[PDB]
Amino acid sequence: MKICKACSSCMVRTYVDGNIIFRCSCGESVQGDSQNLLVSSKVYHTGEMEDKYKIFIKNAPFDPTNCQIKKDCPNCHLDYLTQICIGSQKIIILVCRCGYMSNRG
Amino acid sequence: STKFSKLRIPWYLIFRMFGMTGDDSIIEQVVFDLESNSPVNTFMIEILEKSIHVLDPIFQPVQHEPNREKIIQFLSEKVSKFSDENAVQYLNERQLTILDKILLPHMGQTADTRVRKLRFLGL
Amino acid sequence: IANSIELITFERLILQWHLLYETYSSTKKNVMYPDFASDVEWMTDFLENHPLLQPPEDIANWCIRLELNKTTMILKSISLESIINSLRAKHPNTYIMHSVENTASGIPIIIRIYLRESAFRRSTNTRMATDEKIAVNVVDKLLNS
Amino acid sequence: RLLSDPAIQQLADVSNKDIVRKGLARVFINGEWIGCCTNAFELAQRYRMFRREGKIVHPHTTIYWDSMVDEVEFWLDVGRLTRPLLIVDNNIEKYNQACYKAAEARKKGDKDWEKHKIPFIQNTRFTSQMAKDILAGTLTLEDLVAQGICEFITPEEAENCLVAFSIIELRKHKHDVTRRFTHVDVPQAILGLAALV
Amino acid sequence: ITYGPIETVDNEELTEADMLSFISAAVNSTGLIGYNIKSFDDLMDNGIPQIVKQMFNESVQIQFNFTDVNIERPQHRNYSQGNKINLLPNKARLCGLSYSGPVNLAAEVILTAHYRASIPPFQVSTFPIMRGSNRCHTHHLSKTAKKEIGEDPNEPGGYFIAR
Amino acid sequence: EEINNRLLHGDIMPPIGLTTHDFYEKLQLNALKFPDRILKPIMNSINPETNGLFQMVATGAKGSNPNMIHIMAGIGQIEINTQRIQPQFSFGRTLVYYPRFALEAQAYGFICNSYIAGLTSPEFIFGEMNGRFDLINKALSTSST
Ligand SMILES: [Zn+2]
Ligand SMILES: [Zn+2]
Repeated sequence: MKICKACSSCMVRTYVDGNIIFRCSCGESVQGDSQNLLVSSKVYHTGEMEDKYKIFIKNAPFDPTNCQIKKDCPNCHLDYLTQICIGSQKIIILVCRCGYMSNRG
Repeated sequence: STKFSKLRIPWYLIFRMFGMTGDDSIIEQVVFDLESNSPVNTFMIEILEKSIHVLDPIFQPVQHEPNREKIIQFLSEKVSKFSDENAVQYLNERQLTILDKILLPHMGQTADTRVRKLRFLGL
Repeated sequence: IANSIELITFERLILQWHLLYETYSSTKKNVMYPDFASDVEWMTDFLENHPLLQPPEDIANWCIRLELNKTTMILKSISLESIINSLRAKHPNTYIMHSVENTASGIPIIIRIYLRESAFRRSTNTRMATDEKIAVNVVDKLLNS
Repeated sequence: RLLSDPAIQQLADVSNKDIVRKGLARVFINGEWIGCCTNAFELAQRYRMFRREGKIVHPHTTIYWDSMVDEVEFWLDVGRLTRPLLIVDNNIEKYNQACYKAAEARKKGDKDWEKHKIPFIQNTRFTSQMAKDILAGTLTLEDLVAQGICEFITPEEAENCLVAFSIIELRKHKHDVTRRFTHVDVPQAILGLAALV
Repeated sequence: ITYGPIETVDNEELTEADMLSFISAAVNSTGLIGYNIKSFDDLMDNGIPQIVKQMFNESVQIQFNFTDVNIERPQHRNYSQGNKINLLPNKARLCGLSYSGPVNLAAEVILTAHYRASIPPFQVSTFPIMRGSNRCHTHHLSKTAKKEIGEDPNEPGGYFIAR
Repeated sequence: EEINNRLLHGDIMPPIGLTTHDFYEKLQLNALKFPDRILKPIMNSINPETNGLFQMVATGAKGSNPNMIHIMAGIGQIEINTQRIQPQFSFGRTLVYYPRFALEAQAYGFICNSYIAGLTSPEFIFGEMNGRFDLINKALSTSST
């Protein structure tokens, strides 16, 4: 997201003469640094995003409708731990109100 | 609504009309954060770029116009199918008021709430 | 026989692909994407290893960097040599480069494919089309090989 | 009431960056985004308690807390299907306190931690005397709702409810900390008059 | 409100037959048929003024506002040369007359002269009235009084009589 | 329960071309199928000579063996499109009566009761879903035909 200095508008990447030039509707063209060489990309092993369930896993201990398990909590020593089964991979994450998370959290 | 019916107005046009000036702030209204590097944020920013740069067959002349007044004029030309300085101001203010009335009426019915509406729209 | 006949497309033999918009010259150092800068090392090795295969003078300044999935290669019993040979045969306009085929854990296999102006001869092949759209089309063809 | 509430922060005060970073929770009433909150669950629970008291909040107002997204929604419009449900209370706070005390006892090495722990109990305030009063006409659903025995639930709020389909289930899991129920449902409630014929 | 400890609640001698009492109480409180009359009543009372208010309004200008609008009971007209009668639903069915009531409209009009009407309460027309609603005479009527009227006491109401 | 315990420890390794969830669902569906031995008790409680229902079923006049097993000895797993009850109620929930990500079979349409024994509320609800599906499919097929 290159932002024109004169106006806070997006610049198109011209891709001219091997150097990236950021053109704007008002002109004000800007040269492109080597950090801007990447045209596009795609990573096939997307799986399930962490932000996909970040908030849900954060709130899981306080949600009444979530499944519980009788395993003890290593941190706060509570008999019950909330169990969350997420993803087509069926990842099982054990969480607690104190903050403990079995998924390396 | 009866007015603006069957008109596929680009979103950033709507944002610019109600007061938004910079594209950075317009994208912020949708992503809530430009500094964050979460993959969701990057993918959303890419989609929003693609939507900004694409040219709508209608509203193309107005697309890049920096003046919101001119944007309100273009919209008024489209809807109308159904002193000049005071005339431009009068017509633009009236059209902006009617859009404020017909855009997210539950959010509010007065110009004071426009910014709030924008936020909601972005959400 | 069932394994042999089943279609295996290049798209499923990679983890990620990046369109870098870069040029490579055997004698002229060129700007490169930072996070992929280290790539240079293995590229040099390839140049040393294959005297016959050297960068042409027809490079179009567009680069496709591909990361291969070793697990899929082993499961499907596809060797890197076969992939390179098939890619070169199907696509003659592109210039192919690859890292060492050791497949040792911790050393991913990277393939750099540089477009040549042959792919861009008539950018307006049917109607005025930009270079980057042509590059995206070439990428799509490459993945479906 | 929500605007005056300290937890609710007006839209002008909050910033989109603050919402995204500080993990604030959006608050809606009838779909109108009124403000933000620091902890969605606490606000939802507090207003549910207020509804149970029946003074601050009318009993027929839907309070919904989404977990995938931190929004909290209050609904008071027409057309909301609603049904009474008996409330299930438990002693989870006492259970947690006893568990912490037992953990401390284990740390001390005294080995009586097993004695410190107490059984978990979940039940409903409905009793046979209440049933007799209902059949005698003394007690009505309004009286029950005025007390904490039962409350109205809508399809929106039903997403946050874990209901035992009968009192038999509640008794079966009476001492099961793994199956804390929020309500008890009389089975015949899942049928209409024509079906009940 | 503090509640008694849950450990002291004694309901172990509770059976599904006892739980049927809760269903009975719920049905009694809500009723078999409800909220149709309630929806109509909120319409009649607040919604009709609400909508008519929503419909406010060399160039002589005369807008139209409806600040005050009052509905009435059926008020059967031209009976024995009488404008007002306590129209009973049975009469509406037997005669076939619609069980509707007059609607009076009174308001003020804006006056603009760019280059206003005064209306006393008048009946533009009559509006259908649901049976069992507040406007209907059957409301607040005893079952014996329902029989005296002629309607079946067991009928729960909630249906219009028209055409 | 053994399959569920395997799931908690992550032992389930799906085969090629199947996700972990799909393999788990298939394993659960296979495990919950009734055996043929279910008919042993039924044939032990009825006298074929003087049983009207059995004589009607066996002679082909009316009914079928599954009908007898459902009336007596249990309905068993409910299947829609050769699939268990999908979580439509909410994310990870099938009905308001079960927790999110419930692991028991009963939460996904397994009926341990028979029609004579009596069905609980969730079991009745699942049966209702299945019957309405049969009716809707019949209507759609009639129209299309
Ligand atoms: Zn600019
Ligand atoms: Zn803990």
